Amino acid sequence: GVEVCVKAAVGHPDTLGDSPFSQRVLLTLEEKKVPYEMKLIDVQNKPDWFLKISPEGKVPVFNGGDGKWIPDSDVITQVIEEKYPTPSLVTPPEYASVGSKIFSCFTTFLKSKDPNDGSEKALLTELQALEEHLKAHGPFINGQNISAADLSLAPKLYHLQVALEHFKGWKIPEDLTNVHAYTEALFSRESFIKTKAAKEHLIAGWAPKVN
Ligand SMILES: N[C@@H](CCC(=O)N[C@@H](CS)C(=O)NCC(=O)O)C(=O)O
Ligand SMILES: [Ca+2]
Repeated sequence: GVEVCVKAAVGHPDTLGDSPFSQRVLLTLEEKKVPYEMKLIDVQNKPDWFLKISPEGKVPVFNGGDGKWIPDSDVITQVIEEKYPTPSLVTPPEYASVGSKIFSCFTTFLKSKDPNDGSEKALLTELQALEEHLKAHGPFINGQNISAADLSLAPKLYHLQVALEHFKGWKIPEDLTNVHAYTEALFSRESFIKTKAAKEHLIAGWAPKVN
């Protein structure tokens, strides 16, 4: 029986939290139609049973039914890919780094309290790179079929959209039309709706880090 431990919403131990890494794992299981049990962990009050199988307190951790719990969403999604090959979510190596700097740039811009430090511009450069890629090879990162890269990137774009609009009133420019089509499509997938954090909980997660 497949099981995954993931972070709960801050202050709400029985509600899904907002880790994009955990969401990547949950999306992978959902899209592959793999039945799983989800255990929510209050990462500010971890239970001892959890500390025993995850001694460093890491989440997500995944139990594939083979008598062990493994961390790291990169690794976990590879294990799931190998165990449940169909639908294939393999992203070709040539596109594996598409969008790879968007999240770090987003977090730097979010936390910046200087409008002129170039953090916005850096983020825009990465979004424009995503735009050109989707333009030439969309609608997903690898064209017609959804793949791993999408399930890694979409959770991170969700954070970007929600947090930047809330805390800075900032939106991805409307002229990046392929990026907008991309986020509208990914965020409205059944799997995404099922596995995302309610926006107020994601905002609560970021609030102490913004100020
Ligand atoms: N300033 C850190 C925030 C703390 C952190 O370790 N991870 C982030 C990105 S997942 C986080 O937990 N943000 C609050 C949240 O996701 O609710 C960052 O930019 O990554
Ligand atoms: Ca919501």
